[PDB]
Amino acid sequence: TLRAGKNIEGSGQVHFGYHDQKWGMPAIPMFQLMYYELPGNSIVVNPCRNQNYRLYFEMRKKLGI
Amino acid sequence: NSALIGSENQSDSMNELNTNFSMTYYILTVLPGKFIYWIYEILHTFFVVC
Amino acid sequence: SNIFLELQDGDKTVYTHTSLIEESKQEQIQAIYDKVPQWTNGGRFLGFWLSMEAVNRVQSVAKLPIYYRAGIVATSTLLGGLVSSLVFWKSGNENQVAKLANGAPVYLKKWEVPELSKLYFFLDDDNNFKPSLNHHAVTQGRQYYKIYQH
Amino acid sequence: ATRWYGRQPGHLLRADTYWIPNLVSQRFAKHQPAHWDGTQNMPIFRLADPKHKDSYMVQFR
Amino acid sequence: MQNTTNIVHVPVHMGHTHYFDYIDSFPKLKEGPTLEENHITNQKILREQLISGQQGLEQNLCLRNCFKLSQKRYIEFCLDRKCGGADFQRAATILGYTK
Amino acid sequence: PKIVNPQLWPNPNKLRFADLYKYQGVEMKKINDSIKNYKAAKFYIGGILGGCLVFKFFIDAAVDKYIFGENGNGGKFLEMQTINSNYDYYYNRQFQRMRYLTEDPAGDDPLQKTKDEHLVDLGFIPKVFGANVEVRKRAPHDKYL
Amino acid sequence: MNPIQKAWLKILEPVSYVINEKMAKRTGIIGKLGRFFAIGPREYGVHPINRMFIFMNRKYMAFQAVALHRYSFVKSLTHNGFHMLRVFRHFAFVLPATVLAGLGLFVYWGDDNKCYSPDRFPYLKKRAGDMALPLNSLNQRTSAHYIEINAIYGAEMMKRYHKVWENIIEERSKATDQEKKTRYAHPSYQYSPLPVVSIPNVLNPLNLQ
Ligand SMILES: CCCCCCCCCCCCCCCCCC(=O)OC[C@H](COP(=O)([O-])OCC(O)COP(=O)([O-])OC[C@@H](COC(=O)CCCCCCCCCCCCCCCCC)OC(=O)CCCCCCCCCCCCCCCCC)OC(=O)CCCCCCCCCCCCCCCCC
Ligand SMILES: CCCCCCCCCCCCCCCCCC(=O)OC[C@H](COP(=O)([O-])OCC(O)COP(=O)([O-])OC[C@@H](COC(=O)CCCCCCCCCCCCCCCCC)OC(=O)CCCCCCCCCCCCCCCCC)OC(=O)CCCCCCCCCCCCCCCCC
Ligand SMILES: CCCCCCCCCCCCCCCCCC(=O)OC[C@H](COP(=O)([O-])OCC(O)COP(=O)([O-])OC[C@@H](COC(=O)CCCCCCCCCCCCCCCCC)OC(=O)CCCCCCCCCCCCCCCCC)OC(=O)CCCCCCCCCCCCCCCCC
Ligand SMILES: CCCCCCCCCCCCCCCCCC(=O)OC[C@H](COP(=O)([O-])OCC[N+](C)(C)C)OC(=O)CCCCCCCCCCCCCCCCC
Ligand SMILES: COC1=C(OC)C(=O)C(C/C=C(\C)CC/C=C(\C)CC/C=C(\C)CC/C=C(\C)CC/C=C(\C)CC/C=C(\C)CC/C=C(/C)CCC=C(C)C)=C(C)C1=O
Repeated sequence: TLRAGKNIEGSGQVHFGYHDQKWGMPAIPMFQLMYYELPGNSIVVNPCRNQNYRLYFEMRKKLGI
Repeated sequence: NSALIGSENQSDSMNELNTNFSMTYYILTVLPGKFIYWIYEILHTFFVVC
Repeated sequence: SNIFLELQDGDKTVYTHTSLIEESKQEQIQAIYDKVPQWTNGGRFLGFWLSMEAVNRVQSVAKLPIYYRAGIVATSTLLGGLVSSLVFWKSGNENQVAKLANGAPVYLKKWEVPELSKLYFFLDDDNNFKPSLNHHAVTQGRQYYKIYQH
Repeated sequence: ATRWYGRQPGHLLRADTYWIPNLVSQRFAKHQPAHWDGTQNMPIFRLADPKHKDSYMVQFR
Repeated sequence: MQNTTNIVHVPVHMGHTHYFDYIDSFPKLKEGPTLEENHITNQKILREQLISGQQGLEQNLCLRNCFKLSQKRYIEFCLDRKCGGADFQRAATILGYTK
Repeated sequence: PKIVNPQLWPNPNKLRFADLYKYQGVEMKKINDSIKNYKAAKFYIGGILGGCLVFKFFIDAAVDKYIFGENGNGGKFLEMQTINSNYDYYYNRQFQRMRYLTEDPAGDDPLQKTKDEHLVDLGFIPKVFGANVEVRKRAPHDKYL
Repeated sequence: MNPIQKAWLKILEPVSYVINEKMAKRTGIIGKLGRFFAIGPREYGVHPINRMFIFMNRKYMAFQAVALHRYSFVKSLTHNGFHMLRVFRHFAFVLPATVLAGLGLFVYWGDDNKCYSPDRFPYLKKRAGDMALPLNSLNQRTSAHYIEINAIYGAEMMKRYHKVWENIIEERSKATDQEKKTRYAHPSYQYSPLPVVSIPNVLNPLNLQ
């Protein structure tokens, strides 16, 4: 956020002013069943990317490969 | 913050007028009742889960 | 419906794909290819039943090693399925699919046959975002061989 | 411009064994073919946004 | 000003559920055809386009590639040099850019 | 190999103090027992690697079948499936259009923009325009979301 | 002791002679230095890591034998061998399967070893210098085709511009000062000759082709 152009006074996420806070997940089963941390490995490239390989199969046949 | 020692959370009801409409003698009347119900919730839980 | 067809244009042997045929007829073709195993499995039963009835009731083959008796039933089993497949296709089906392919494009070589579900296309903004094969990386065209007639 | 580009939601997989309701429900789900419509943004999974109806259990912090 | 502040231009409905905050529905959301229906719908367009829309195609692509240039003087040069002496307004009507 | 002894102190007699000289041997004796197992496993490990070398040629052909397919037009590699219902799909699309139409307030700093007080002194008097109150923001086609 | 330590000794045979025979028995700091770096067998030379593996290998292997040594679920179905009523027979092959899967514990450790990582979000944060990125970064991308195709296109066209650039410079050298100042000039310009001066016509200041 600093590199993106937003200077930061203070530190942390315990916002003293008029902002919503997000405390850490309470380490008790009640909240551990409702919530779970975001796994970054589940954010993926859309498989529509693989449909661009259709161009390769067509060019190969056009060139007689 | 009324239970904290040297609180710095001045924006969390520390500098505001905070009254209520509950019974007075809070620590003698209201606060024990909250602990009484607490003991019921946990005794009812132990007896059930056990 | 992903089926490659081999059609006879007189002396030529041409090829096409069901995806190049209207969906109304793809169903009629798929329904035909779905009745083949029931004619194949049905014939294997007869070849297995008739063979078992002969190697046992006929006291000329029953007096033979079990290996010879088992080979006849095994040979008659799959052989009974192949015969059923021929009668199914040759009767009126091999000629029906050709009629269902009337109007479809054909090619001289199987390698030249495209699968419509595998072609690259884009949504043409200049045509109400309709899907188009003439994408901005296209150069010449498709240039199939001919339209099948039957 | 940077904040705007960042709200365009990313793609988050539906597969989830961490939430016990999906751990059970997804055992009975049927994976059907997602036919390509000519785009590179088909949301065939859930979206990486806290307000998405299938991602609200995830903690974005 | 609140950091988690957003201005939305289309209606949204939020879920009134405990411990969760999300958008559960969009007012007046119509479900279009399924992916399998649009697929079949597109296959019909690509099929006719494959059989009946490939003759005289090389010329139209040259016109389309010429009109993607930055300046008009280069478009005219592209048409006269690559498209066999085509006219600007006559080609724009073929491509559908004329009113 | 022989080890150089500074001879600063006399070593204890092996006969009188034998336990002091034992640890070194039992340590090598352990390693030798391990080597007997390494050698005995030459055929088991080799048979696996030989199977990997043979399995390698079948995997090559399956990759081409998976990517190119039957007639070089594409195989199951181009297939993609989903568990989302039709409502879930059109909900996500409208969720994309909503985020395309989700802006933040106040925009950027006007002080980082060209001033009207400066254009005057530069030779151009700007013309003041009114607000366009008749335009409605809408989302583009799905392909651009 | 092990073979690797014996290899050091053969290599350090002359070094052992200098430090032990000569230095170690001198007096002063030269002796303190030799007696400190004396060469021989290692005091406290045991390797705890190697010893740790041996312990966990033996402890985990005894667990494998218990989990893998089970009565068959198949043989208990006929009620004729050793098992008439086994109401939990369907749990017999759970631990064996669990132990066999343990062979992939390290082969599949972490996220990158369970998928093609370049298609996952964490890979991007690593290529940006372990820097946090917006979650939609995998989508806001320019075509890799354009970047590589345009790099070839630009260079292939520069080769054709170099040739045209030569014919223009050549044709302009045979042009009069009047033409090279009136051609491509603004209509409102009135040409006025300049004094003739000697200015060489060098194509490439550096002696290049
Ligand atoms: C010739 C005659 C001369 C004399 C004549 C005149 C004599 C005097 C006449 C009296 C005149 C009126 C007095 C007015 C002045 C009051 C000044 C004052 O400080 O009062 C403050 C006090 C608090 O009021 P406040 O601060 O103004 O707040 C206003 C609202 O309350 C706020 O509203 P709220 O709802 O928010 O408040 C919540 C409410 C909560 O609701 C309640 O009221 C709680 C009630 C639960 C308990 C009720 C049972 C009490 C009695 C049980 C004993 C039974 C024994 C017999 C059982 C027989 C069974 C059939 O109130 C409280 O929380 C109060 C908490 C503070 C009190 C608790 C702690 C007290 C300590 C007790 C220890 C006693 C040990 C002995 C020590 C003696 C010396 C100090 O006022 C009173 O409580 C009045 C008390 C009246 C007495 C009631 C009967 C008591 C009987 C006790 C019998 C045992 C002793 C036997 C003695 C026998 C003698 C013959
Ligand atoms: C890479 C290559 C891969 C190749 C794979 C494909 C090829 C594999 C080949 C597999 C076959 C190899 C074995 C065949 C050679 C056997 C030669 C032989 O010597 O046998 C006679 C031999 C006679 O011994 P013997 O004492 O020395 O004979 C002296 C005298 O002849 C004794 O004098 P006798 O007068 O007492 O005669 C006794 C004789 C009597 O023999 C007979 O009379 C023959 C009667 C057979 C009738 C079977 C048809 C039953 C239905 C008739 C219904 C009609 C009424 C109702 C009609 C309603 C219509 C809706 O005993 C029998 O053999 C009767 C056994 C009955 C077997 C019934 C099995 C029924 C299965 C039904 C499903 C068939 C599915 C076919 C699959 C096709 C599609 C995939 O007995 C045997 O060796 C038994 C062999 C084991 C039986 C094999 C049959 C299958 C058993 C397992 C069940 C599998 C069924 C399929 C289920 C699949 C559905 C999911
Ligand atoms: C060119 C090649 C040349 C080929 C020819 C060469 C021939 C050489 C032969 C070499 C010998 C091969 C070894 C096997 C034959 C040995 C002969 C023998 O007598 O065995 C006795 C032998 C003696 O027992 P043992 O020595 O004391 O101990 C044996 C084991 O250590 C431990 O024994 P265990 O009995 O304790 O283990 C039991 C385990 C054995 O492991 C398995 O087999 C796994 C089974 C999992 C599948 C179970 C399917 C259940 C029914 C499904 C029905 C639908 C089917 C549709 C399938 C569609 C597929 C997409 O199965 C279980 O886990 C039982 C419980 C499973 C859960 C049950 C849940 C049922 C309810 C589910 C309800 C949900 C659906 C409701 C919907 C209702 C709607 C109507 O027992 C064996 O059977 C050994 C088999 C162990 C595996 C060996 C594999 C070696 C590697 C070979 C390659 C892999 C091939 C296998 C592929 C199988 C398909 C995936
Ligand atoms: C294409 C799908 C359909 C295929 C055909 C029908 C398949 C039927 C279901 C197959 C299930 C296979 C997977 C489960 C394995 C069985 C598990 C089990 O518990 O079995 C243990 C049983 C043990 O039986 P048991 O009786 O010995 O001991 C069990 C005793 N109790 C019950 C008390 C514990 O062994 C079997 O596998 C028997 C299953 C027989 C099913 C075969 C059907 C065909 C019959 C033979 C052909 C007869 C043709 C006519 C012959 C005429 C004369 C020659
Ligand atoms: C099969 O049955 C099973 C067992 O046996 C019963 C088990 O014990 C177990 C349990 C597993 C264990 C007890 C093992 C535990 C090990 C774990 C957790 C990982 C251990 C990791 C280490 C000790 C760190 C190793 C670090 C390195 C090797 C890097 C430093 C070394 C470098 C860079 C040298 C370069 C190495 C190579 C080029 C590899 C070539 C191999 C060689 C031997 C060359 C050696 C060369 C020289 C010069 C010594 C299982 C799961 C099992 O299934």
